[PDB]
Amino acid sequence: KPMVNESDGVTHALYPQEARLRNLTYSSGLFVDVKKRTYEAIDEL
Amino acid sequence: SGIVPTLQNIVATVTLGCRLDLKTVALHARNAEYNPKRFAAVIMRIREPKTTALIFASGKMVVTGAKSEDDSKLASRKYARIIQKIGFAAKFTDFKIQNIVGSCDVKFPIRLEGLAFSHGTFSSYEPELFPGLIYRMVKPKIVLLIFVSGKIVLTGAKQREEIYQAFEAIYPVLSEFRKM
Amino acid sequence: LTCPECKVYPPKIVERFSEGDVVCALCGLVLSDKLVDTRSEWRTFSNDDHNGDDPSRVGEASNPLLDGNNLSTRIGKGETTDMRFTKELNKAQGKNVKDNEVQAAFAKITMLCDAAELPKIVKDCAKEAYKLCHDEKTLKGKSMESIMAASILIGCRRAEVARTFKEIQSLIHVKTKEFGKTLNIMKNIAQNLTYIPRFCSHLGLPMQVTTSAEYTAKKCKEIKEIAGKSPITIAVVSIYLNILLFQIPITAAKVGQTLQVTEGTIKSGYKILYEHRDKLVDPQLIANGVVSLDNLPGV
RNA sequence: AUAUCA
Ligand SMILES: [Mg+2]
Ligand SMILES: [Zn+2]
Repeated sequence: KPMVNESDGVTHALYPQEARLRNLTYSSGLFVDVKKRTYEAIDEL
Repeated sequence: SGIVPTLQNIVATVTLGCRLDLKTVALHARNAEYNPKRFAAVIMRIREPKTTALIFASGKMVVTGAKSEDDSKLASRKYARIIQKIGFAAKFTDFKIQNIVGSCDVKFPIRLEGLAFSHGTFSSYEPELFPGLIYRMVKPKIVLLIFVSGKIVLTGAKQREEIYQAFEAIYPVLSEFRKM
Repeated sequence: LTCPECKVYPPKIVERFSEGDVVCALCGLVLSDKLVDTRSEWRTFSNDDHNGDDPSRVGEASNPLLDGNNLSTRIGKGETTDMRFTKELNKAQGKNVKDNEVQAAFAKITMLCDAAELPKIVKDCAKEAYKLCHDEKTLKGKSMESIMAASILIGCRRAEVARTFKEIQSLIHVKTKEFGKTLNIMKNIAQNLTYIPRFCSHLGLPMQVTTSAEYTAKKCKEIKEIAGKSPITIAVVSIYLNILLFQIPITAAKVGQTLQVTEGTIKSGYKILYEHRDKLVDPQLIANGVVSLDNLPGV
């Protein structure tokens, strides 16, 4: 859901009215599952 | 007042004047350590005065651990005699004290943040990095570590009077920033 | 300007912008007639015109404080352009180009602030701290990834953006004692309340808990109950006291995890403060569930 | 730069 990252670290919900008054952006966070695999061969498998 | 700082450690240098074979030195000394791979010096020790010497191949030697200037020169002459006894053409020369450390207790807590703000150009205080305030005195040029407890450390002195001078100079300041 | 007719030391003069005149308020003599609109004149340098249609837009704004005075355009694609001449004239700019490239260490600071969630005012202080100390003989040969890691805490310590040194140890990199000495040779050229918002948020506590912890921690310091413990520990301990006092509790393990402190250490501060728990709490704190001052763990 | 006015 839409959130805001204030100057003092704290993140909290953000309603449309607070956005319009404090000139913020009514945006929410995008999160993606990332995986990092590793493989190796000697001088095909 | 009434408090006078106690000397805690004296560091000195001595030139033996001749090259040394460290394996030989380490082998013949009664209380020696020598691991070339870790540090390039024989770490020799004597019981009286209780000290530690760092002996190099160049013949230079660092003597540390003494609590008095007398003890420093005494222990230094002793280390030199050991080298002679082992067989090298060593000579006791250039004895010079390079660093003197002192400490005392003022018996009251100190407001380090206030002191750091007031004496900002000489002070350095980052309690999360190290709990004591580092005070860099101009005259004499001595470094003091000041703690909330009232314990004080003075270092960087070449002569005993400088330790005494610095404390005399700092005492009024410590008093101004007391807690009780 | 001063009126040639009157001459009184505080020269009372008005800028009648609307009539485009500069008048002496006393005698009324006009002291200047040519007068220019600075707002609209500044609109010609910093506009909204990115397309290129505005005939008024004729210049560009620069930053003489940060990049000195390096005026330089860039060869790029236009409407009628062959992709050949762009390459040649750009391959020709390569032979004319070291320190004019160390400005890409600003791109290292900008990408670090944005990875640390830092404001636009902090980057510009970190970039000015880095420009005035990266070529110093007083820094000589310090770890080059730990002198820009130290100039970010220098920029944060003026812009009032709470960032512990262990918070920048997580970013990059930092060798602790290495970027701690470098943070002092440049300096020659946090508190309990700082962490409380973030730690509490991660903790998932209410505003009520945060405020009380914040009040206790300050009082703890004011009281000087914790002689020299690190502020982070104090804060984590205070959070423990307040939270335990309220309904939604958090354990030492959970508080320590968020604060990045160890339970044993939180225990250490906590027990020191506990004795004066009464003095510590906000006055209109409402202990709930079953946790009154008497009942607090005391651990 | 968009919107708009006769
Ligand atoms: Mg008409
Ligand atoms: Zn006039």
